[PDB]
Amino acid sequence: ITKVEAENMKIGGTYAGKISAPFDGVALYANADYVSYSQYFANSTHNISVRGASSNAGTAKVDLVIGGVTVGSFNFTGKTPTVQTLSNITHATGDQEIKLALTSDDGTWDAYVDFIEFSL
Ligand SMILES: [Ca+2]
Ligand SMILES: [Mg+2]
Repeated sequence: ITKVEAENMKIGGTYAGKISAPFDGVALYANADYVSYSQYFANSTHNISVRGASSNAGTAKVDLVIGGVTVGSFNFTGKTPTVQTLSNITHATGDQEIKLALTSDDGTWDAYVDFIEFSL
């Protein structure tokens, strides 16, 4: 299992920044916010989990982008952190950018991101 902490990734956008609550991680608030890093892959398919939370009782949605492809979105509804999963995602091998960003600007609340975990 490969786990990467959001707070150790590149943080970009107008608003995004490291957080300590509701965990050590990064918050994403508006469309151009992101976290990213480069991951080497030997295999073309993984299960991907992210621990995250919403800023509010309602929904925050986070796109997962691998090598520029939006492969799916994690739904974090409510203030309590959960682990959300995208299973059996195929992608390119070798060095690939991994990026997390809000799915919308106005459609959803803000996302808190703790870590990402890849597994086979
Ligand atoms: Ca973390
Ligand atoms: Mg927002």
